[PDB]
Amino acid sequence: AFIILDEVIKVTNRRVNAIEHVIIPRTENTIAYINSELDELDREEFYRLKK
Amino acid sequence: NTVSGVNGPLVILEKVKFPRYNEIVNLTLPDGTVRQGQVLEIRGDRAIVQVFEGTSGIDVKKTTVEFTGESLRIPVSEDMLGRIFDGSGRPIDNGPKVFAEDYLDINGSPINPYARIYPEEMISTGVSAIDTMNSIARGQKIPIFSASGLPHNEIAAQICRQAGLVRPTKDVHDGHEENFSIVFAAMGVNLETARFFKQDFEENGSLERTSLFLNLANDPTIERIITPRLALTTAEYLAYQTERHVLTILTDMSSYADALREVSAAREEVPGRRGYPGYMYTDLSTIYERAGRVEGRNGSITQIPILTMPNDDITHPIPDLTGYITEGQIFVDRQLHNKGIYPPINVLPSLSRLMKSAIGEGMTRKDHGDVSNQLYAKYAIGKDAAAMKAVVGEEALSIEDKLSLEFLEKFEKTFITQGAYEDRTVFESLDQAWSLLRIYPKEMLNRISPKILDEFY
Amino acid sequence: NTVSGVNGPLVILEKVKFPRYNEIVNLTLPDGTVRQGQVLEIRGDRAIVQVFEGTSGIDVKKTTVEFTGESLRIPVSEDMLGRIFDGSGRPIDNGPKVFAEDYLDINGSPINPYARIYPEEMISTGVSAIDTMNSIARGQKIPIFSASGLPHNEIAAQICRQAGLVRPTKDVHDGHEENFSIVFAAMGVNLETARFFKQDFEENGSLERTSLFLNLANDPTIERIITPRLALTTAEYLAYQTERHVLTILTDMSSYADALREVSAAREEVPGRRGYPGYMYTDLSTIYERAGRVEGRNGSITQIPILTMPNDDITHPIPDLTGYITEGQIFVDRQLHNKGIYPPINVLPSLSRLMKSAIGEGMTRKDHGDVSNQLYAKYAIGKDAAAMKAVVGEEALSIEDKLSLEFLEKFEKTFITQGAYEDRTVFESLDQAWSLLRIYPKEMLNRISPKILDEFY
Amino acid sequence: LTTAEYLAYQTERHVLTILTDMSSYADALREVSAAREEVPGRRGYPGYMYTDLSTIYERAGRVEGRNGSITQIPILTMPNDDITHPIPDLTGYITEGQIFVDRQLHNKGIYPPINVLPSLSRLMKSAIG
Amino acid sequence: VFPTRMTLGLMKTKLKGANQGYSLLKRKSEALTKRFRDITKRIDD
Amino acid sequence: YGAIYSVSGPVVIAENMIGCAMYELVKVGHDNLVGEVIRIDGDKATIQVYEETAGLTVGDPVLRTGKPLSVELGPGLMETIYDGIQRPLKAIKEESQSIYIPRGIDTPALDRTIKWQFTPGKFQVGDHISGGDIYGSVFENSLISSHKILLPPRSRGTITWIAPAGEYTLDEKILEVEFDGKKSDFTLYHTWPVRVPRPVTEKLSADYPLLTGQRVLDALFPCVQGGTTCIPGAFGCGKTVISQSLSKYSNSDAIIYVGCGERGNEMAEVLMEFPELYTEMSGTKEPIMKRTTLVANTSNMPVAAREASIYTGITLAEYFRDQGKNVSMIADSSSRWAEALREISGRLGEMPADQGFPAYLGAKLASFYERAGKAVALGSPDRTGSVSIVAAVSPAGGDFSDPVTTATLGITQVFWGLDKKLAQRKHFPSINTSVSYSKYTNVLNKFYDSNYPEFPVLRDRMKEILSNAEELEQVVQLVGKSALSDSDKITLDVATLIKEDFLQQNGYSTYDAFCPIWKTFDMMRAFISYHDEAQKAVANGANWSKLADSTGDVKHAVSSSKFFEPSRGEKEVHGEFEKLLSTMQERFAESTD
Amino acid sequence: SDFTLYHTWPVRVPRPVTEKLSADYPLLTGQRVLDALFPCVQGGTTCIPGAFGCGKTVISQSLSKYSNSDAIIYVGCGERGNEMAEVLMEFPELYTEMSGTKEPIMKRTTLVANTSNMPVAAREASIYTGITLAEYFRDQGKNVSMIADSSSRWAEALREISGRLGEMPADQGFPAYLGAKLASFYERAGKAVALGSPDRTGSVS
Repeated sequence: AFIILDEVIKVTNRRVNAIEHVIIPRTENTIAYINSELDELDREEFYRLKK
Repeated sequence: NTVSGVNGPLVILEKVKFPRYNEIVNLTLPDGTVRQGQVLEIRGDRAIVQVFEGTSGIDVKKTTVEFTGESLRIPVSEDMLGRIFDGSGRPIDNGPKVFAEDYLDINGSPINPYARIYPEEMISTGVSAIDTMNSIARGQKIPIFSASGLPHNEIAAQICRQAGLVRPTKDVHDGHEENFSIVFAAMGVNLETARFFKQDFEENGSLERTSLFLNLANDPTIERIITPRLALTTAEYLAYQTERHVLTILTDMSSYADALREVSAAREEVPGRRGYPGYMYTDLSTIYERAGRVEGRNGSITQIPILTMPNDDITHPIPDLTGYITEGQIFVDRQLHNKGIYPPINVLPSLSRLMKSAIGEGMTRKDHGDVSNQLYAKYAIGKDAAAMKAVVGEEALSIEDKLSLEFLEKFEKTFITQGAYEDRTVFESLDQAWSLLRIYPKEMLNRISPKILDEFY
Repeated sequence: NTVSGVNGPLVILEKVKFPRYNEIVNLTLPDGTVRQGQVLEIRGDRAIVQVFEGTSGIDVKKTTVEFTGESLRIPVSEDMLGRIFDGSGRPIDNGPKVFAEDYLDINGSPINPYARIYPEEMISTGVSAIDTMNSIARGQKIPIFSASGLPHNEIAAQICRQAGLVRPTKDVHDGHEENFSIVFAAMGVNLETARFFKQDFEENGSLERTSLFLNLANDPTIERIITPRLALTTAEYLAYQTERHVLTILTDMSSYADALREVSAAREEVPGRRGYPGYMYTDLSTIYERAGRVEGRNGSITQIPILTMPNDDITHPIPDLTGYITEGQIFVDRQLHNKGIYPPINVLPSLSRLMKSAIGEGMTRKDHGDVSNQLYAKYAIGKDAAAMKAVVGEEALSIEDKLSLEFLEKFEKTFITQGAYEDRTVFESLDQAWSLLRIYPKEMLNRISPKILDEFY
Repeated sequence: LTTAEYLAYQTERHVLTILTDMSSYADALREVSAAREEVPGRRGYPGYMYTDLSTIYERAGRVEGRNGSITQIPILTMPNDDITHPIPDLTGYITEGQIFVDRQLHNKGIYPPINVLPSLSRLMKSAIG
Repeated sequence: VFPTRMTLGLMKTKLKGANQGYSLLKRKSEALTKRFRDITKRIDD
Repeated sequence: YGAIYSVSGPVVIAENMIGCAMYELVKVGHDNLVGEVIRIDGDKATIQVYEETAGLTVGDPVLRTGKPLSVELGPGLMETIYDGIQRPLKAIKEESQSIYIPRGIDTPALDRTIKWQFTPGKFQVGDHISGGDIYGSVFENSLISSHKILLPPRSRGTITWIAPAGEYTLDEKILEVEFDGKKSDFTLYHTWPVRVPRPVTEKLSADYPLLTGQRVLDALFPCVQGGTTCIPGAFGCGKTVISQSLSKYSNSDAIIYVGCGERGNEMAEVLMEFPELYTEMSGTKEPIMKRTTLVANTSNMPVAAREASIYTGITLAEYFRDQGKNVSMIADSSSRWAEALREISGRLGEMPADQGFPAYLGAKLASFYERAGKAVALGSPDRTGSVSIVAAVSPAGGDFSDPVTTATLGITQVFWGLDKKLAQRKHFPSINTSVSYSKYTNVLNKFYDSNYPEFPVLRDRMKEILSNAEELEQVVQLVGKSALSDSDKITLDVATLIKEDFLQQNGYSTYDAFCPIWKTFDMMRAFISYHDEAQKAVANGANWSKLADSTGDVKHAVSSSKFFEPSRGEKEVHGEFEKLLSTMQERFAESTD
Repeated sequence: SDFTLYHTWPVRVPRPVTEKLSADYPLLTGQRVLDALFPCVQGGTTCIPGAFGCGKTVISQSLSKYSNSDAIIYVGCGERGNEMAEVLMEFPELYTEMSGTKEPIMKRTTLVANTSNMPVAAREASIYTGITLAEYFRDQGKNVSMIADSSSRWAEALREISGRLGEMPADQGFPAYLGAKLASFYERAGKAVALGSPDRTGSVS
């Protein structure tokens, strides 16, 4: 059982670190760039119409 | 002068410049139909009015205008409790007038009759979850933020009706010895939903304690913004002059955001992001100005606004700005609602910025602040622990977390689940709290003094 | 009188009130050259025109104007096919001389044909991914959504090339014994692409059967959009008056859209939502006006417009407004392209909601609806599983998911891989769909009624 | 710039210009755009943001006699900390390269915290002999 | 590249997914690592 | 009167126009096109013309008729397919040789040469009358009289003349009332402005459930009558197919089906399909069609035409409610009404305020839903009517928090989900359990409770199973299946049964796609009786795998519930389902031991 | 002209000095971690995160208490109004850490306390009025601690004014003038030698 545990801990550790480094900050970078574009559309629309 | 034109909601009148601002005008139609409005703008031989009822059906040479000579005010009295009004302050009684003793202007008051004094006395909503974890205090505003995955009006009704059943429980405790009153404002409510609120007050006996001002979904956007201003002035009279604590319930703030966004703060002018004005803040702030502790020092107006989050969003302007002015919030969620939890209130994303410090001691025990630390902590740990149970099982699950797994369940099913017309006093609420913590030993309630814990466990 | 101004390509003429709406004006320039123009608007003692021809040659007051007296109408005749036209009507073969038997409004306000008979018999393409999944019926407007960064023009050319082998496929199905015509409308299309298109029709032998209206983007914007409108009207002549079947291929819808934004910038109209107009919808509906089965209930005009997603999304104004007017959509993927599967169609967000009605018996099976349902569900799971393989690992995966991974590969490389000249019958395409489906036993398939399942498994 | 090209011209001098901060200058342009009858383009900044920046960058290079020059190191602080924000993106296109400073380095106590992961200068085989 | 309008609802839920995943798998890890230490000591003896 | 100042778009502006209201009917140009003056800016009136301009000249005269734009509510409404302001489409096919008339034609609102049967009411000579009173009827359904001819609101007095029973024309008198002098003579029809509501004596809460028939709709929360409802879309969710299914299954007196700005192919679909469909109670001639009055408007018709659509349809529903009839109004798509409000906004060239949408957008929506509702009929006899609105939505702003969807979800009282991805994969109509609420549930369930069903108790547990399933779904994705306990597997496993049987809906009406509310309770009763047994076994010891083998036969039956019909067991529920409850118990005892 | 015991100075005009110095002088807070780990400066600019009543108002009240600066100017830019009430009441009961008397902390504090409900003029003028007052105290030879709560609110006062008037605001719906206004405000504060022949040293933090 100890040997199977030995194997499984290595896999499971890889995964916690993998979600942490690659996924979460990719998700931050994307969400911000499209939020700022999206907001820009609503405000510029008003500005062109008002002018 | 006659009507020049109407372009959308906004009406152009060519009429002369001699009317003052806030001045009521009467639209005299040839159809036997008189409609009233308030000047949005008064200009040089033209005025722009938005009409309280309708916007179309007027002519440009068969509809003529007259100026009343009297600005937008509410006849304020204390005979207004037990009486049904609309969104101009006209009755929908089908009987006697409003009655006055003063005429008060509705704009956030002409004189501002409020002082700033820190809250010090508990206000109770008759539900354990709100009162223990995120307490309400005299002159403090904590909104209920709910979503369109909830029956948000129906929850809103439970808060409101259970209020003022609290007042005899507080009376034995000696926290309130002066009367309770309810001022209810419906903005953008349905005919059927409106009916439910009213019937719930009759049943409880809380009809006598409330005045209802009604704005219907089919009445103009300008009618809708007039509606809460009527309710707060009426509250301000009760509060200042006869020393009552008055709890004012404004549902739905979301409709209120909609009326402003649409016109009357976006008439032709440029609004901020997502079509919701940047001075939508300034408007919210008017409502908050007429709320608070008032001269007398047994008089205050305590406010529970209800805001319904469009899709549960945390990047939309509506909950965020409103949320800065108010001192915390109660967050409701969809998750509890599905499970069959009623009312489905979670206290983890929720915050009350000042818990013990806001409220008093004398009608609430001293243990309230301490107990809230323990209930909050366990509840947090408890969400995490359930997710862990699902994976790990119970053959390798942690002991601390095993008790917290069971704790998550009880916190929902008895402290958050209550009846429709079940009312519970604050003392009682505190006792239940300890019962849930009673399962843990002392060594897993280590964030509390042994003197308090030894008494309360 | 004379030009008041010119702002961009649009011209303001200060002239008298005898021109009608969409009435042609003939601009007389002192260069010895006439250009033609169409009134976008007529307004008091002025007209707003955008000139169809040229873009300079203008003068401030050395200009002279004269009104043509005739509003834009198409000369439509019995023979229009086997001829090359331009929408501007320039001679490149034919264009100004094209015969005439009627003059018809582009607006299509007199005849306006509209289904009142259900989308009747099947229309063949010989592509399994079109016919099986979405299915096409006479009178249908189902769009091909393609992308930029991938050649949208190439996917239009494969549809063109296999088109007209289609009429034999229908002949076989029976109850179709009438002529086939292609009406090809080009707007914003490159000179090199134009030649390609000419080539596709030619190779099949449908050149004789097709009418071409050609515009390029160096012709003024207003002209570009009128060019397909003139072509649909010509199609309408064939369809209604001589009871023929017309398939009209309208490319490029983005190009139609590009024009709309540019036009209006100091008129009563002004560009709205997201920099693309608020009346963009109407413009798409004018193209949809002349679509459906015609009156008398033989013949049909069927329409497959060609649309390009510019960033590969449905939330962008061009795909978003359109898909609503359409009754489903067909989705083209970049990822199958890069691998080298041609024609590359992912079926995941592809549905046509009149599939049930479109299909019938005697030319399509009863299993047909059922068959599409099965492919989506497995194809969808397979995709979802491939993503989890990537992050967490194969500890999440299960045996069922292996069937699914295996099923994605078989679907992509067999169903979606076929020729640009390799046409099929509908019966074959359903027979190949089955082949893929054989790998799940009967008990894991539940997107078909079990009654049907026992027959065809 | 006028000061720097005059020394450079007249008595054939290399002048190095340290122009801090580029966004502070952007900021002012932004206020006399709101005040103008101009509409602001990319992200609330001027739609003529190019013409501004370009005026600075035309003046840089060798000036007559080819022993005088003006050499530039402009300094930009990222207002939102992004390299998608318009200011760095135009600025980077008009200039020849960039030098990147990375926050993670600075905190660690490296000096200078010059992270060379995107730091590249176009003239590299055209700046040497 | 990334969508022009409204990736945000999706990306919100992607953000949520990621974050829950990290917490749970770190708990699963935490239980395996905790048990393993105890088993390591039993084994040496 | 006026002179045409501009023709711009399909919008016409005309000068020398004063003394005109904002509801006034106006005829535009010397071709006399149908129009209405929506707004006025100065001497210049802004007029939307509900036919197109393809040769409308400037300086042609514009004649105000001296009265508002109304629609006729009268005889001939049912068994007929109409346009946005109502003119017989059927007459137009034949005469005009085109589906809707050329620009510059005007055809009368009803058939004028058709004669109808008048019956006199309960208001004779010298009896007093008021609006919403029944002065008579016409017959427009076989088994019933579906149309009560009522006095318009603000019509009163005492009757000088009641016409006796017989055939009259609709333009000829059958009633005279005397009030302030002669008030008028009245005809079989009445005109009422359609942008304007038809009054109610009073509203009384929705509390009468009446079928939707769809398996999912009935299940999560009860069906409702007099309610208000939002159902998502994307115009690729089988929105037309459930609409046709919805018409047949509702057993209401009257139905108004409104195609707001639809394909034309969709309008063909319904016009053709309706007469083939058999009415469930007892048929009529061309059964479903005869009980439906259709406003069928395409999108390819001008923007003016699409805005009058939603309005005229609700006005036919509000008359019917006042008549003493429970009405189902099915509107598809309310987002296309909102799309139209945008188009008029672009054409008028007004500034937005609602994310690329006009100022009036939020208010117009809110007003529509209030006209709908359960009420005690307008009139002195007092009858019961209700209008239940089923409204389709779809995005229209490129956002998931879009102005159409947000303002409508507020004013609605039942919200039942629907996901585009499930619907394509075959699970239409689809439903999202965490993005749904219904306020009417509490009273309605209690209604089903008293009639026989144990209904309240079941409803809460169905959602509960599905809630836990979402939580499980994330763990299942990530860790896998190899970590969940026996209890958790079941939760997913019973969830499968519900997903299979309720969310999927096989056919138009084939495979017994029609489930009555009582059958639905029985379908649910079988799954939750199974869940509680299933939960006890694992807890009392029995592996997930072992429990699945041993359940066997009773599990296949509950899986097979949807093909079965209740009309061969009792008449509304199955003898087969009663037998199923005994079989469950027996199985369980063997399997546990 | 004639002079009085008070003098007027325009709110957006900062008071002048002979020259400004680089501060090297700390705050007199005496908060141990504050002093040792990331040393307090007086004549500095400092940004502190908040979210309201999750600690941020608490620290501002702590800062007031432990401090014993010559003057302290307390600015509520646009706060909740429970918080403004709290600042007023606690301070005269509190004790100065230099061991002075006469309503201790309150005696050294001058309070510009605007809740967000109170007019928008008063909100915008609030920081301005505080900096000019503070700067004058810098000319008097007094070391001032300037506490502002909160600049997020303050940016909002500006955005409101901008939309009403019908001018275009810029990035994130917040105005064009914003950045120059934030920037001027932090750079105004700092250690200087006062204008005139005596040359007394003050600071504004």
